[PDB]
Amino acid sequence: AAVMAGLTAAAAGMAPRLLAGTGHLLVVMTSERGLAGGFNSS
Amino acid sequence: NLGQLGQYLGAGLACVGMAGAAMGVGNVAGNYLAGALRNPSAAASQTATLFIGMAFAEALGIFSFLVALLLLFA
Repeated sequence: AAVMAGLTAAAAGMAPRLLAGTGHLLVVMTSERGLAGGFNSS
Repeated sequence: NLGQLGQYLGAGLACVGMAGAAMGVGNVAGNYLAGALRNPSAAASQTATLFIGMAFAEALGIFSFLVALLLLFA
């Protein structure tokens, strides 16, 4: 995070790079096994 | 005859002076091209600056032409 905040401070403009600004995909992290109350429900 | 030899060689020396002018202007021009690559969106600023910057690079070449024409035609 430190190095990333330094590079973005001096990142030419326009045109930068696609991965820092394009110009919806939902990723959902859940358990495989249950018995974890409302962990996965929430 | 003799006097005209002075004048004629002066015209050549004046033409030699232009070797620099074309170089300097070239420098200016090349920066424009490189700048377009980085920021096509700033072509507005680039185009405006093209005129101003190019004019300056030209002027001293024009003044040399006048001097050459003086040496050639009195």
